[PDB]
Amino acid sequence: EPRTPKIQVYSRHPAENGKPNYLNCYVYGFHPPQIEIDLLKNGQKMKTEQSDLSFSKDWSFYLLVHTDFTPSTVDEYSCRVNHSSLAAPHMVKWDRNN
Amino acid sequence: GFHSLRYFYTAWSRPGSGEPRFVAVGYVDDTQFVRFDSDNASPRAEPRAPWVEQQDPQYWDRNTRNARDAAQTYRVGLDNVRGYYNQSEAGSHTIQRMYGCDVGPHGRLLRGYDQLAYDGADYIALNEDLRSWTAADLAAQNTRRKWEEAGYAERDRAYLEGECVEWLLKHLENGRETLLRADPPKTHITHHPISDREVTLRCWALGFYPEEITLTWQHDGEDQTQEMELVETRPDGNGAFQKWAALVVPSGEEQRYTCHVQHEGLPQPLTLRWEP
Amino acid sequence: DFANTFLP
Repeated sequence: EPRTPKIQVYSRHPAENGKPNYLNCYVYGFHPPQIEIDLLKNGQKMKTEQSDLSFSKDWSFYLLVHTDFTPSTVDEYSCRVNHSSLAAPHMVKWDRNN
Repeated sequence: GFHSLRYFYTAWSRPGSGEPRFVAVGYVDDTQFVRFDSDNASPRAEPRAPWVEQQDPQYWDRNTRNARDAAQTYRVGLDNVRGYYNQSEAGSHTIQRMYGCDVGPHGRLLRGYDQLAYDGADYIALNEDLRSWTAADLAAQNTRRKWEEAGYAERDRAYLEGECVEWLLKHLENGRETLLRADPPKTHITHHPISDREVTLRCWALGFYPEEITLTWQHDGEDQTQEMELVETRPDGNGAFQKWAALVVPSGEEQRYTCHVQHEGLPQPLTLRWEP
Repeated sequence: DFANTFLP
């Protein structure tokens, strides 16, 4: 019955190390609406900003969670997502080719 | 070829918390402009776009009262629909509403819609005649009869042909630089080898508006839509969108494949090819 | 401008 969310973790601009950018985590295609979305650096959650819950024509919702960040060779960024359709929280590491 | 003013409602409950949560958003084409979330301390109808920012005092005072009362009828409606399906009172269920109007060249109303969904499945929907409803279930017939005897279709037909068209025309005029904007995408093809005989070609399309775009891979003219792995269009954050289409090809044959992009921001469709 | 919210 519940629909599994699909996750995309990417940056707004073509990223270069040390240059400030905007990290984004785009979660979509899920149901029920209540979801846990977190952007982490080196395993700890960051202060995020989440858009307002809208849905597509197939009645599945989408959400955008974004923050400011500086791509670095020392720090690795991720995105955690927990849903009722998942047995355990999923994680997607960010890479410039995403 | 047309424009859209669309609203989205969402009401859902959960065990323990009791009082459900209501969220309402409004979009003009692919750009939102209004927000209402009941989780705020004193929930108002808040703007999201710089062209609805001005407006007039009553527009925010009335739509706040409209959205606040809309939050109340849909928390009662959640229990009503649950009772129609006769489900336990301790669970968690959702109600979604999607109404809007598509307008053409000179104010022509091409199509008006107003549909509801319960637990992700279609529940009630207004027909294209805009005078009667269609019901998916038999439990939804309780809502259909209630909306039939109340004459809510005549009310719905008056909004979609009147206020929905004029406000979309008002939005398009006041946000012309944002709504009627047609930004073309910056495109390029990256090349990721994956195995001894396979590489991956990823055809990118970045920073474009509106959202409607076509990304197609072709092998010497033959369409490869079935063999491609298309990704969903994602918002870049600053009002634009991004998209890429992948394809696994034999190693050494990357020059026999071409990516074709189509977007209203480009006067002619593009045809790209990978260069080392 | 929101429309008339009908109660299911």
